[PDB]
Amino acid sequence: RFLKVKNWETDVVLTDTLHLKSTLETGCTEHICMGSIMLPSVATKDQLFPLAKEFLDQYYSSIKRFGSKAHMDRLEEVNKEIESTSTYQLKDTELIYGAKHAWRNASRCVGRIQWSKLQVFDARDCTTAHGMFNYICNHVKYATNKGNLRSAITIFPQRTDGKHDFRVWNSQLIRYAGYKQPDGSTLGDPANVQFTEICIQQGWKAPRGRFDVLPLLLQANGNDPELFQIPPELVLEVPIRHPKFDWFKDLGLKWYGLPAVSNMLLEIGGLEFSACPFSGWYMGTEIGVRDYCDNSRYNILEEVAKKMDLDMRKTSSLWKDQALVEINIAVLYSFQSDKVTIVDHHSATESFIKHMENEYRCRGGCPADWVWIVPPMSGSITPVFHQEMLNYRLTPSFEYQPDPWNTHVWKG
Amino acid sequence: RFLKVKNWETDVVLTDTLHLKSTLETGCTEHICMGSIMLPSVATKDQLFPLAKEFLDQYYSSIKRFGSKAHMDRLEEVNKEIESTSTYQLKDTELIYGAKHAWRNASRCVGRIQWSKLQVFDARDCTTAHGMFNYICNHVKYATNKGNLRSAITIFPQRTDGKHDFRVWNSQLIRYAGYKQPDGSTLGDPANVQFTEICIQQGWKAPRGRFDVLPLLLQANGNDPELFQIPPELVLEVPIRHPKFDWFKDLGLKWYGLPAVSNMLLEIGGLEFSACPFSGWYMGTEIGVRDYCDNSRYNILEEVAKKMDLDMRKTSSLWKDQALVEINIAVLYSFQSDKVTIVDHHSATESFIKHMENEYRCRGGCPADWVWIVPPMSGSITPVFHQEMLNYRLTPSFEYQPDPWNTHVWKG
Ligand code: HEM
Ligand code: HEM
Ligand SMILES: Cc1cc(N)nc2cc(-c3ccc(CN)cc3O)c(F)cc12
Ligand SMILES: Cc1cc(N)nc2cc(-c3ccc(CN)cc3O)c(F)cc12
Ligand SMILES: C[C@H](O)[C@H](O)[C@H]1CNc2nc(N)[nH]c(=O)c2N1
Ligand SMILES: C[C@H](O)[C@H](O)[C@H]1CNc2nc(N)[nH]c(=O)c2N1
Ligand SMILES: [Zn+2]
Repeated sequence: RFLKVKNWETDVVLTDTLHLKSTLETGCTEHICMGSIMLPSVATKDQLFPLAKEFLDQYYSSIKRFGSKAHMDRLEEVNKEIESTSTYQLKDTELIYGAKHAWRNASRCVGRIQWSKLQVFDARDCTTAHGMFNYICNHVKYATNKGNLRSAITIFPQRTDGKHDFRVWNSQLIRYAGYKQPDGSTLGDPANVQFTEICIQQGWKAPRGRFDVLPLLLQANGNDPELFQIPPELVLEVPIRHPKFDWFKDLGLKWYGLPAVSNMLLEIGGLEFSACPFSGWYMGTEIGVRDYCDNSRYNILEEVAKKMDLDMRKTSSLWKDQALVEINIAVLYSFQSDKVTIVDHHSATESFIKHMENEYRCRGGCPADWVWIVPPMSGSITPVFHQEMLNYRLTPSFEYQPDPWNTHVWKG
Repeated sequence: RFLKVKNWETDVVLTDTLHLKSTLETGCTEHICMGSIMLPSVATKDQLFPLAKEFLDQYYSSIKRFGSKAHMDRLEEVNKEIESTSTYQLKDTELIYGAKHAWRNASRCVGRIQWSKLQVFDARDCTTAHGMFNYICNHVKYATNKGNLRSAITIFPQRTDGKHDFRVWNSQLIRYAGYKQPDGSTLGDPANVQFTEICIQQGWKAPRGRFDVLPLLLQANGNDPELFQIPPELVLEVPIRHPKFDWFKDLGLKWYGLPAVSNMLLEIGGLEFSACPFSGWYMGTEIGVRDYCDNSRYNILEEVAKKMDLDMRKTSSLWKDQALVEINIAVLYSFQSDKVTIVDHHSATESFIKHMENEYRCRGGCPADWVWIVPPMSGSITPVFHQEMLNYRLTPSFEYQPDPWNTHVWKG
């Protein structure tokens, strides 16, 4: 009822009572743990008021006005609108709070120390794909800030019936294209091969190369989605060089500066915002470890080992590890030498322990997913490897949602 | 009821029904996941027969003689002895099966592909600490095999009342001593500083240096424990050199060849073997990452960075990662160049995926702890990082148990 999490590198103990406020299910049971499952798993007017009530109760209990006059009137105000319209609308202030807390509660996010410095763009007045394009361009511009990156989210109209959903079909506003070849192999980013072919299917003219920035596929009010090309002046790219190995430029790699996920659902007081792209800045390992070295991604460990004069015969020469560190030194150096915001996994994971300490004190806990918080390289030399973490689902929250092309009743 | 685990680097799917046989609790609930908690948490004659029955039912269902003549008579035989003595004794064959399956079910073990090749030493006729010493010496000798290491376990008499417990007080048969200094800092292994001082308290004469092999503290039949020094000819050590950096010998490091954990409890058909040291061989990262580079262990990343000509000012130079790979190339090379069995974390984690495939087919599942299976360096370039894993508690099993000095009613 008052659970303890320990750090085993520092012997520091924190006490979690925030998990008592938790509401949703985790997938684990008393007899099975599913903490390594990647994705474990239309609303009515009945379930909607407890969700509004619960949300409004914590919003007013956060501006030091819990149960007060304005809280009880807002409670009644929302109840009235949920009777009237079987839904309701959030105040601008409630939308900013909810969004910030969906990030605050993202247990898989190592970057949450910044959760309160989040710029919320209210795009709930949007109606067309072009409007979405415009809103997304201002999001990208703003969040990029000429390389001094700034956290932001853009919130398109909430789901209503379910057939009039706003969706960004891209998993991220800025992704490189992936193209399969005659010999089967993949140019560009293999992760996006399916989406890259959907864009061609909708009329995209592919410059079938490596780091081709994909177009946006924006669906408005449940209408069929439409392609828009982000002006390349808004797409900030960092070419990757090493601070020792001058052959590293010959590798000819680069990555975009702005990680901006667009395929997730924002949940606030029972309301579902099916299109809510949010962006921060990269932790280096996302690019250099996962993007560049996953077998099913850019898979460059082959070449980087070669040009380093590496023992590639034996598995036990650790040529894979050795090339992996060099790649991440290079990504970090390249981003910093261009004044493009980036964080290394030591600084990011120390920041998170520090953030974890703040939440357990002023909030009673911090939902955290160890499987996702520990970086994908050098796990145990970072402080989070040794940090016991309680995972649990608080709301407001970001939730996974299916790709739109599996669910969208087409017509055109 | 028939849960699916996915690999996301290979898209391979397996179906787990073995978890249905699971019995014990995990610590997780429907509303909280505790998969990153390190340690989540006298018997009677009532609970003992379901446990015997369940065990015997799976033992005879494994020699293709389930429910047959000899099974029903053994069932009755054990029932009779549990009425008579309120406990029972395992057959030699049942002890070997149970031990092998406690390993097979160790969800935190990446080395389980070898689970059936386990040499079981029956030491249930032991009565004195000297006998335990003798048994442990033969275990170490046998398992070391002049560097061609072999898996083994030695099983001392099962718990009876609880005040007559056999215990090895060492957490591992072979550990280096840790000594605190006048200036507070630690010579040797900081993990063992408390145990090293207990040995001095019991009369150990410390050669207060670095890699001093600790003595054995053996408790027999609940009597106060007694010190014995393993003959150094039985303690096989590998001095660590690099296959490039000749200053690596100047580091003057070495590690023992034989990982042999002795502080855990083996549970077989409700019987509790409080002293059951088991040994395999090292996966390289246990030594080079955790033993050598944990902050609260040997903590050598300082020196290894130095002698490499490394940028140690900035955190983001990844000097910690770069020195970490070199250390693990060296440990692997040093062990292999001495024909001492060792496995690198790429070969070990590939073997485990292969093992995972075997268990899901011929057994319906493989309980696995992702938090512990993924190696502590280069997580995502190993196949297990991308492997969803179901964790659940099967029996027979190895369980954690408190250190004896917190629980043992002394007298001498
Ligand atoms: C400020 C800089 C940020 C950093 C350094 C950061 C870092 C990370 C990393 C490394 C992950 C793991 C994802 C992966 O491995 O692919 C992650 C996940 C996540 N982040 Fe953060 N992030 C940042 C900003 C944000 C913002 C601004 C939001 C929302 C407003 C956010 C919400 C999330 C969510 C919801 C997830 C997990 C979603 C899932 O289940 O996959 N993050 N973050
Ligand atoms: C054959 C070579 C073996 C290898 C390469 C291996 C590898 C490993 C590794 C890397 C761990 C993680 C422990 C840590 O990180 O400190 C582990 C845990 C474990 N191993 Fe294996 N092991 C081997 C043999 C065995 C044997 C022979 C047994 C038992 C008969 C065994 C039972 C266990 C158990 C019970 C744990 C986890 C205990 C806990 O909860 O901490 N292993 N193994
Ligand atoms: C906001 C933010 C910043 C950052 N620096 N990185 C992120 C990474 C993700 C992510 C990507 C892909 C997948 C699935 N492979 C899961 C994720 O959580 C995300 F949603 C948001 C991120
Ligand atoms: C049998 C075997 C082989 C190996 N190569 N390594 C092991 C490591 C451990 C271990 C050590 C310490 C701790 C706690 N820090 C937990 C463990 O599981 C173990 F029990 C058995 C091992
Ligand atoms: C199977 C496993 O759950 C899956 O590979 C997860 C593991 N942890 C991760 N952690 C992060 N940060 N990002 C990921 O994509 C993953 N993938
Ligand atoms: C807090 C966390 O549970 C703890 O550090 C665990 C993480 N995973 C581990 N994995 C292995 N193999 N060995 C360990 O000691 C640990 N420690
Ligand atoms: Zn769990």
